[PDB]
Amino acid sequence: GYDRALSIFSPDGHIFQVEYALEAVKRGTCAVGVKGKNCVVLGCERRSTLKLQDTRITPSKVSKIDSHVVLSFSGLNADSRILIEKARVEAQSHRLTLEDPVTVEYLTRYVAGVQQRYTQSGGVRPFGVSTLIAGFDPRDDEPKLYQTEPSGIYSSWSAQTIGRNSKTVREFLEKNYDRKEPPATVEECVKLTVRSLLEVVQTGAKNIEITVVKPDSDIVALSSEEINQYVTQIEQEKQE
Amino acid sequence: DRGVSTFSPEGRLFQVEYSLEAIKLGSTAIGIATKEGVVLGVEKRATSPLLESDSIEKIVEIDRHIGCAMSGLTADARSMIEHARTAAVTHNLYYDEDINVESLTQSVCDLALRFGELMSRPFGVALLIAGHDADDGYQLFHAEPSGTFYRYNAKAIGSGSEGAQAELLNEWHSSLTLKEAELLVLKILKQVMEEKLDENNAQLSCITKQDGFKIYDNEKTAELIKELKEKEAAE
Amino acid sequence: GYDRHITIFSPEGRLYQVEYAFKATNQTNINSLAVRGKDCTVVISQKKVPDKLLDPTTVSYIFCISRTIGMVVNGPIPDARNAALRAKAEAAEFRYKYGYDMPCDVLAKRMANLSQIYTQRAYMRPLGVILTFVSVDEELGPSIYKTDPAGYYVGYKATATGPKQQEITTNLENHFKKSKIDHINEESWEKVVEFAITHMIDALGTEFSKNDLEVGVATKDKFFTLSAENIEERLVAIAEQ
Amino acid sequence: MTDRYSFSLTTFSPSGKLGQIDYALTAVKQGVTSLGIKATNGVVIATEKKSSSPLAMSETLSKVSLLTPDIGAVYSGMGPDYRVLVDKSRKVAHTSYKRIYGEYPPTKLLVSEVAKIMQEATQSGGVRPFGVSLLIAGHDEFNGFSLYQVDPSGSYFPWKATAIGKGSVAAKTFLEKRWNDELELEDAIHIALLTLKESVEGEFNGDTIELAIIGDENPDLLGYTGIPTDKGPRFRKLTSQEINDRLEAL
Amino acid sequence: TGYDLSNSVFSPDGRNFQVEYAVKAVENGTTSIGIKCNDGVVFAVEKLITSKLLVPQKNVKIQVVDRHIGCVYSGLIPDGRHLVNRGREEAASFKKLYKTPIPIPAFADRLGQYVQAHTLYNSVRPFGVSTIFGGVDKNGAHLYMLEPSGSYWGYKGAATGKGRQSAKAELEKLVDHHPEGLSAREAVKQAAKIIYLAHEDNKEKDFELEISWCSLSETNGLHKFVKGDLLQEAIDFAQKEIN
Amino acid sequence: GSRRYDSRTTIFSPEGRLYQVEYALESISHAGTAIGIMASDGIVLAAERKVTSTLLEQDTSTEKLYKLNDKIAVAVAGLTADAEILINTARIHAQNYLKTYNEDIPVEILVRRLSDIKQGYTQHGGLRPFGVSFIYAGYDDRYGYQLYTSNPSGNYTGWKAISVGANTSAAQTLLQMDYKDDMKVDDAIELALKTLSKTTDSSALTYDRLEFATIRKGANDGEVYQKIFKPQEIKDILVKTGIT
Amino acid sequence: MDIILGIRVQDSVILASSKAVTRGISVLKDSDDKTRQLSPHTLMSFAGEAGDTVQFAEYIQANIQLYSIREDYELSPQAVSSFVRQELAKSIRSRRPYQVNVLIGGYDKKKNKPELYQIDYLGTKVELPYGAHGYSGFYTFSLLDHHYRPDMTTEEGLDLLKLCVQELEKRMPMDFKGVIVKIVDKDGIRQVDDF
Amino acid sequence: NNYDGDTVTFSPTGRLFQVEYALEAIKQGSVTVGLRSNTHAVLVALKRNADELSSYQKKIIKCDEHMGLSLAGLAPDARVLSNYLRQQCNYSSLVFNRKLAVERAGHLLCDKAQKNTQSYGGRPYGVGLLIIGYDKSGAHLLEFQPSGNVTELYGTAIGARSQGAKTYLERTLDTFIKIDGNPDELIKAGVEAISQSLRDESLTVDNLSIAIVGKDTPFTIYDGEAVAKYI
Amino acid sequence: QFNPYGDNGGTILGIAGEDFAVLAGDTRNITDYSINSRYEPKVFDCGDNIVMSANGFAADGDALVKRFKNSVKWYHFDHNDKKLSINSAARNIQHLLYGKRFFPYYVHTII
Ligand SMILES: [Cl-]
Repeated sequence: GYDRALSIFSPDGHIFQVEYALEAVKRGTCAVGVKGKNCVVLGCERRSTLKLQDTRITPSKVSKIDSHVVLSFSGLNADSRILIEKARVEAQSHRLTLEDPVTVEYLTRYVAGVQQRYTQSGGVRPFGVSTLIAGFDPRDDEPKLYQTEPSGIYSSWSAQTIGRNSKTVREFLEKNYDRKEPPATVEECVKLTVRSLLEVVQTGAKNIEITVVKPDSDIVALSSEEINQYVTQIEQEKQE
Repeated sequence: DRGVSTFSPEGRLFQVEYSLEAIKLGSTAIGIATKEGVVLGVEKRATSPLLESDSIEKIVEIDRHIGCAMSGLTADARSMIEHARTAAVTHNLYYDEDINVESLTQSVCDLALRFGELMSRPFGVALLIAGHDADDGYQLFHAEPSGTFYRYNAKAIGSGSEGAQAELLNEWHSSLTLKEAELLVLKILKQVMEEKLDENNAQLSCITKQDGFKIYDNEKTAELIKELKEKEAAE
Repeated sequence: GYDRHITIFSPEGRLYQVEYAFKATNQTNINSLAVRGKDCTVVISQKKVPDKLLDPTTVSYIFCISRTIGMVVNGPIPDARNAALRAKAEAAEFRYKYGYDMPCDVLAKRMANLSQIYTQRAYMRPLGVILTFVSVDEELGPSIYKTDPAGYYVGYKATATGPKQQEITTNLENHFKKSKIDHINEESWEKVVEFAITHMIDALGTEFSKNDLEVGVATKDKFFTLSAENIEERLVAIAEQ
Repeated sequence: MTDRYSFSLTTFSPSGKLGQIDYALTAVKQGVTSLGIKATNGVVIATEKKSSSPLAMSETLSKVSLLTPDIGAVYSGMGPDYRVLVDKSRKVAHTSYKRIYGEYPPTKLLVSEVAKIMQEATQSGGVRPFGVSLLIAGHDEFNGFSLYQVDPSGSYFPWKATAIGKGSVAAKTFLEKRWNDELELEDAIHIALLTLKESVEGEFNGDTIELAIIGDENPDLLGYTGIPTDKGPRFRKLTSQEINDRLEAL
Repeated sequence: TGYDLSNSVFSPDGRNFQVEYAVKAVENGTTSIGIKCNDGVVFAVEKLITSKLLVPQKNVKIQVVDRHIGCVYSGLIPDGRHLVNRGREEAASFKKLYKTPIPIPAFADRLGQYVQAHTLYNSVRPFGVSTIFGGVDKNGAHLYMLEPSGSYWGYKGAATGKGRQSAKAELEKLVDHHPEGLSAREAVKQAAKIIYLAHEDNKEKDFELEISWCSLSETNGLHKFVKGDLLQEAIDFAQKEIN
Repeated sequence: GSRRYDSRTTIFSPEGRLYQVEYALESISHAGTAIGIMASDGIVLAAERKVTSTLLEQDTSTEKLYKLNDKIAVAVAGLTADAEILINTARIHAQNYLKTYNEDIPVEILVRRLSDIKQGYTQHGGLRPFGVSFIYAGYDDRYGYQLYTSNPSGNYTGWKAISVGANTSAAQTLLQMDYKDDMKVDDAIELALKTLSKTTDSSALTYDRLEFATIRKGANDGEVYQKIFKPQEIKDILVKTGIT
Repeated sequence: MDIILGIRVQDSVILASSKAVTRGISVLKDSDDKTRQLSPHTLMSFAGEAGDTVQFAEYIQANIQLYSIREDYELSPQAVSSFVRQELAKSIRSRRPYQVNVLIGGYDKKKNKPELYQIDYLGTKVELPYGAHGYSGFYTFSLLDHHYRPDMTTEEGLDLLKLCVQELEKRMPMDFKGVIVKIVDKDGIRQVDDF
Repeated sequence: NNYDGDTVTFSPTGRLFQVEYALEAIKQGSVTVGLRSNTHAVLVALKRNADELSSYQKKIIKCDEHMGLSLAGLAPDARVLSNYLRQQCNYSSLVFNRKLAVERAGHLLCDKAQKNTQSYGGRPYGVGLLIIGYDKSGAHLLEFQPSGNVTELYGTAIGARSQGAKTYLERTLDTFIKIDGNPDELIKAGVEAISQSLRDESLTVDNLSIAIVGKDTPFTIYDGEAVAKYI
Repeated sequence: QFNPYGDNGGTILGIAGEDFAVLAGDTRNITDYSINSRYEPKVFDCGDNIVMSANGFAADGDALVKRFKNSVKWYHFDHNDKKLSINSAARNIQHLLYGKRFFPYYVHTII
């Protein structure tokens, strides 16, 4: 079998294949996560270079791993499917053996572990994907939001963004997100998430996707018109 | 290109030497061994204020009598920790006893040189392994990706290590109390860290014979930081 | 330019490692010749023992593959013995599986196929040898089949191999143009060996003693090599007319 | 030891070219000309027996090969590569078809199997592509007579008539002027001999030309009588004398 | 160029340069020889005394295979040991299936094919030794010499290592002056002389002589080391000839 | 050893791109153009054969349009031999699903499976990727008529109208101009042929240079029919739409 | 375990399963639920060898839940039953086969029809208006053959089921400690808590 | 140069550079001495610390009751090779009820090291070993190189500055070989030998490591205050 | 049919005192009604102040004692010459025995 060490150290102590995988993430469409007091919102950018697209059937950017946890990503689309499938299988395996659904931290730790493994195994390249994993632990009302990257490191975030122009939207979030008082309602959280994407997106039309996750497996994706109403209200307050 | 297991003209393995450079870029970790216990402390180094810092886990329990702190590519440490935990538990299963701290360290270090064309590269992380056993008392070890491990009275690893080690050279003596060691780790971490040290960007832990391995609360560490500030202002 | 190191195509559709294996074939500086009689097939080869410390009885490039099949090799002795051992193993296995002696042309095809694989698979190098197989086949009669590092093979009325193969080939061509038959019209193998040695002397322009030659003879149901004294008797008969 | 070449030796270059396949096609271009023509009641395939030495017995080297009783093959390019492909093609006709369905494969499907083998030598680890192009002629009950070309990439195409190798460009133009959908087998053989004469330098006779047909069933070549449904092979290699007879009416 | 960077690659000459480089390691080694006598074979080797701290007679170089074959080599000593280990496996499997001890020509090809196999791939390195070996079987005495390429022939006398040219010349004199043959006891004496004479190419350090033999009359066709009085007698004969 | 000759087919560039995937896409841009158009009452697949000959046996020839099952077909752009390897795997996957669940495989599940196979060759194994892009035309009872595309990276997307192969930039602009949501199959047939007629590198678009297929519920009642057009039928539809 | 029954009426499928678990000499439990929900509108009851029953049922449940998440879609009862049949047909030629018999009761939301499938440990599948495993059918089928109508209400189905259980309690030698009854219809799965 | 990329490549002069580079790792290692009489065999080793807070790296490893070694170079490689020796000593005792001869132990170490010098993918061992033992033919001392070369000696030294100790032993050869039935005097000779390799630093109580095996003496290692008697 | 087991007889006895312990056994070895040996030691000093006897099928008994003595040796190698305590030895012997759960050592062991 093909055993070639593709991920190796360089004289300055860098693993370039892992670092180049991060450059693939930089190219991917922007993804953002914001947790309120009783919810988490995942926002995603859709590049409008592709019209004549069939939006009914085209792969959506946010994926349910279980009924209570969701995963979004920035980077190689094909690579992300492999991580999503593995995470979904592990979620069902956990329910089968522990008789309890995965915690958000456990699912994050698993996906991050798979990513790390692909950085020191022979004959494989690292995933060109960073992920945002959000949801609620079983029988818990505390919001959870984690981030993973190609190297396999992971951490928890009050709010975070990944992908192209994520430096700009992180700038916005760092001055607009208060830890002592997070977005108290679904409305406030969605509004802050749409606002953060409007710093980068272009037209607020079919370019912004929004998914809201609440406790006890309550997950819903907002439609074009619902998001369009947030887009309308934000700019009418801005004209002042 | 060239083999992953190649020797340099000086008789050193290229990949091992390069992984040591990655560890130099890692956040600082410090350990101090006393006759009352061993203290372990780390710099958390969050990349952004929106990152919830209590999710940064650079100090980890291996068993009740053995703790561990890391510096470098911290994702690489996860399989090393998994192996260490498995080895500690397996020995207890086979022998109805605690494993020696040195034996645990040796088992972790056996993984290090298992790379080639086994894993595709060495680990990019260094570990400080601290613990207690009945035969050799309180112990602190430094485990490297070369497979070598040294025992230390005190040791610092990561980006601020050589400045910290010089400081540990002057401060350590064989009569240090546990309280004195805690303040000493805080003092030296504060010296080498970029950002100002507080209970949210630094973490303390210890291992004692009585209570075992414990990660300190942010409230407990905050008091020790206040105690440090006052005694430095006392002269 | 790693297309020259392993067996992959060059921009001209050539395999350089195969071409260089053909060049290794002439490293021993030895010439061989094969001809067919009515009842036999004869192969002769030059024998050179350049060191006095050598045991001359062990210096040989003719091999007894099976009872019926003989093989002469042009190329270095390590690769020659590699091919010899494999041919012996293949011939023995064939007899075990199919219940009859492996034909000369079938063994040639099998060794040619193995050689073809070395030209297509990168991890294996070509053998730097040309193999001339001889026998008196029970269906086809006297047979000469020759294999090379490209995996090519074909039957021959007669053939020659080595640094001076062209001189011997043309000499043989001219004889068969006169006689207008595909073989040496002679009853005994002794006279077919004499024909073979005579025409090698003519083509190379050199005289031979008993220790300068190596001879293999195939008849119905056996292949054998001649001793120095058997060759001497052959040389005496050539000189006496 | 162990084969440590587990990686592809054929890869895409910046321009999108697969170098090793292009170079294999170059080797085919240097090869001796071979052709095929399809008639209403048969198919003919032909090539030159380019003898490497006059001491060599060129009858022992078969450029036109029977794959099944109703399918034959000819090539241009590297001879040894062709020989092993004929071995693999003969075996796969049995292992992946005859041992399953109790009958020989139709021409198009055997071609498909040979094509797959050639494709894999273009992607699998530690190997180079085959340096040959094949022309495969055959007949089967439901598809009738057919003729196919297979290239080093593994691509294959059906033809009414075509040529490959050395003088293929000129030969294909010659075939375009002469071919029609009303040709009888004897007419196709006549055209094949006319076309092949243009690319041959030296001797042009039954001993230097190799020619075979896919035509009527030959009960005389079956080897047994008694089963009405078994009527014999449609593949037949023409003799040296049969070729020379048609060279007088040339 | 680049043809010499990888084993099994043919150069435009039709040469395997990696094998030719292995020969250089052989030529760098100490001198070892072999002499075929009337009813057996004698092997001798030069052992360089690098220091006084080397224990005399302890670091034995000549190796036995089965009970009737002796092996000596020049070049990389570990490579030679690896080849003898394989030879011992080949001899054991032959005797297991066929009962009779492996004939010397049969044993020669087993070593030959194994060494040749290490010239077929780039994933292995050629052997850095030339091996002189032989013994007595049912057809009499046999002496062989095997090169890094896998090439081997039978010999009347053989030599390899740094002082091979000197040794070869001495061996050629013995072949000419004794067409009828040499006795086993004579061959031991002559072997001692030739090693002492060949030591001129290694004259900086002093050396230790080591001799072994297999003879039908003297050792019952078994391989034995020359020891004690017979060794001293050969050393005295050798010292007398150099003065 | 062997490392010397390894091209390393599964590595990132400094910009975070996959060399071999990018180069395979370059190869596909020279292949004959294939077009898919989805209508309310069916799907059209139209594709151009590459510079042909008069001696090519067209009526038995297939290089562009392939049947995966009774409900799903594909149009190919790239290496035909590479495509047939993947096509046979897809045919097997469809039958595996039918055996397991006793229902025809949904279109997207088949598409995802083939796309994952393509992905694997870009991440592990050290082999070259498949130089193929597919247009999938299919029907199932969940989403109805569907069009997808996949490329050597293993990425796939859904479309109302799409092109692959040569001159996709020009083709996509022409499709984007004339496509409407309430369009019917007979209108889509015309659009596909008109688009090929304008984007082709040949002098004129004739029957012998085309492969054509429709997937219609124009099958008597509650079922779907695949129609791979014959040479004479391509000739007739060219006259009907007024191109010849 | 022991008795499992099923009946498909106009608008629902009803599954009845015994509560007893007996380990040789003693009845260890009298409240055991011999069923697993595979999807919101599909229920599977089971009986056979100890351990293998729950292991097989939970394995199937895990697989259907995995499919549901992957596709965001509920498989039809027919599709689920075919998947289960193949797993048992595979198992019967294994080193150690699953000794498990199942009934699958599902409501098809596409066709708006209840469906009942009976599958034994060999992988023998049949679609039925009513079914059973073991000796349960020997006592109950004559009653079902007489009274069953395809247009029965859920309440009428429960009443016919009560008559079947009463006949079992009369003529069966083993005490199966009553049955747990569950209904599968357009609104999902619910348990009848008084039976 | 162009021929040092892997162990499977000879240079044009017939050298193996990867093996030579592995030999270089031994020269960087701390000094260790070996010497023997007719009754006893002794190892003396200068241990190296990382700094003043650190421990001194152990140099001597026990392989059996009658055999053990000292190391210089890559310590993990010594652990692999000493583990192999422990297994081979153990196999000999379990299967044949026989203590493994020191000479045979040397042959086994040679062959294990050789395989890593002729194959692709692998690397040579980066450590040198001094093996002492007492078997059926008396006291023995062996020197192991990762080239595969194993040599039996009266005395020797490996590591940095080992040449000074080696010359001293070459002078004292006739004296220390005669120290029979006196373990303390043989160790004294070894401590005096290793002293000829010291610069700037001297032998302290946590610096010095001594091992001994003999006629009625199991292989035992002395560290700490147990070597103060010899300082 | 081949029977891999046998019975070598013998009787052993272990008694624990306040600050001492004894392990005793008879020295007779038998098969069926024959005496193999009148003195064949059955109780063994295994090092670290531990004594052991595995009574029953003597081949399995010798194998187990041999493997435990070996385990003591490797415990010293792997754990810095730490003394193997009696409780640790007992747990270790359980794993030696259960490793052949489906082809057992036909013995009754006492330490
Ligand atoms: Cl073959």
